[PDB]
Order: sequence, then C-alpha cells, then structure tokens
Amino acid sequence: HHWGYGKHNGPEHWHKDFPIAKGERQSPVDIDTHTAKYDPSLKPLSVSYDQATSLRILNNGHAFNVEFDDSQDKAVLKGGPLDGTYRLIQFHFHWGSLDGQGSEHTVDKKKYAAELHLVHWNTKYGDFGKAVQQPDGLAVLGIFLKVGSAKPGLQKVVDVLDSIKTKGKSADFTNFDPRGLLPESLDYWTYPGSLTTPPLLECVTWIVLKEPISVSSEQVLKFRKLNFNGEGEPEELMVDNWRPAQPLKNRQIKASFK
Ligand SMILES: COc1cc2c(cc1OC)[C@@H](C)N(S(N)(=O)=O)CC2
Ligand SMILES: COc1cc2c(cc1OC)[C@H](C)N(S(N)(=O)=O)CC2
Ligand SMILES: [Zn+2]
Repeated sequence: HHWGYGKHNGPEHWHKDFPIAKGERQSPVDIDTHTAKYDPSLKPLSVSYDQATSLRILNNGHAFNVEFDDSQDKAVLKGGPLDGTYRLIQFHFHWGSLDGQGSEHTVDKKKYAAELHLVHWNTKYGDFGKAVQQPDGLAVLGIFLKVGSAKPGLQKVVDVLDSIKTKGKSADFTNFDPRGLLPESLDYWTYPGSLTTPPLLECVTWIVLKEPISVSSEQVLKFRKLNFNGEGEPEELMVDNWRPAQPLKNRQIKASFK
C-alpha cells in the first residue's frame, strides 16, 4: 500500500507519490572527504542537552522514534552553520541487515552499520509542522554507528525494544539522556538537504559528525529484531530502513575541521 523499504515500495518508487524525491537538495549524500572544504566562517557547534525530557518511544512501521517534550526551550542545537536556535523533537536510527550497510550518508562511499538522526526544528517557526515548510526549518545531527565496543548510553533504548516490536506500539520512555549517544568529538560536515523519508521536504541543514560511535553487535542485533509489520501480521524484520545516497547536484559540503 504505502511507502517503505521493500522492492515494491522502496526508495526507487518514492518519486511517484513524492516527486521532490528527484529534487535539487535531496538527502542523504556521499561525503567525499577530499572535496569537502574547511570553512573558517563556521561558528562553534553547541549541543545543549542537559534539560532534555524524553517522553515515549514509538515503532512507526519504518523505524523507532524516541520523542521529546519540545514545548519549552530545553534541549537545543545552535552554532556551527546554524542561525538561531533549534529544538530537539525526536531521534531515530537507520540500520542494516548486515554490519556492512545501514547508514544513509556515506563517507568516501563507506557505509556504516547504522546512523542516528537527532531531529531539531528552528524555533523561529513556532513548531515542527511549520518548520518543515521552510528551507532552514530543521537541523538534523547525524551520527554514524560502527560495530565494536558497546555504547552504554544506548542500552536503555535497546532494552525497551522488546516492548515495541511491531508497528503502532509505543512505550513510556522518560528520563533518557541523549548525551550518552554522542561521540567525543563534534567535528562535522554540513550541507543543505532534505528529510530522508517521505515527504522528502527540502528543509534540513544537515550536520554529520565525523567521529562514529561504537555499538556492540548485540545492540544492533536487537534493532534487527524489530518488525515493520503490525501485531498479528506475518513477520517482516525491520532491517535496511535506509535511503541510499542521492545526487549532490549544486551543493558543497563544508567541514568544520582542518
Ligand atoms: C499495493 O499498494 C502499493 C501502494 C504503493 C506502493 C506500492 C504498493 O504495492 C507494491 C508504492 C510504490 N508507493 S510509493 N509512496 O511511491 O512508494 C506508495 C503506494
Ligand atoms: C515520523 O516521525 C519522524 C520521522 C522522521 C523525522 C522526524 C520525525 O518526527 C519529527 C526526520 C525528519 N527524519 S530524517 N531521516 O531525519 O530526515 C525522517 C523520519
Ligand atoms: Zn532519519
């Protein structure tokens, strides 16, 4: 019926319902590290998550979303390429069926096992639905995951997944601190792009950290036990929920580091 990640409804089909799929600023993209240019005009990046208030985790049939109370100026992203203040609304991941794929952005064509997206909206537009209608409406902080050592700050997420196995299920998810998902370094690449799922709106300033976080094989295996289907339907494992790299077109990727 609707869009997803399969042969018959996956990324290569999305353009029929969402023609912007073939637009001028689509995401993700390949980050060619040799062509990205250091930009001295970039101000320092500010990730201020100390007062973040998580609420709930939801399996939406595409990924799982950890949702935050964004009714107050709490968890915010500022600086870097951004003008003004962007408020955290949710995070989610994209991942693969195997450790050699899963990320949406690639780095010199390298695919990581997964990619975390911390989604923020520009407070100048008042709320998320108005923000996605603007070219500078969203800022998505993207963080690569590689398989190696466990990420202790991820385990609370992993352990709730059994309770939201299928599409439409949610669970209370309070007091989760997203600071535990960040790598040491805030070095990043940035470029103007889009949502990577329908409606594919061209409203995102992408900020993709250079340093991946490490998660354990067991952690990512638990992601792959989720289901795309609803309860009581035949099992379709939630794997390979990533859009591949799209044409860069008339864009430059800027680096925050020399
Ligand atoms: C049977 O019903 C289907 C409905 C749709 C699709 C596939 C289906 O079966 C394969 C995909 C191709 N489009 S979309 N949004 O362009 O990916 C959504 C509508
Ligand atoms: C349905 O809930 C959401 C899903 C998605 C996003 C935000 C959501 O709630 C705010 C953002 C925009 N991503 S992405 N991959 O960072 O571009 C697409 C998927
Ligand atoms: Zn995403």
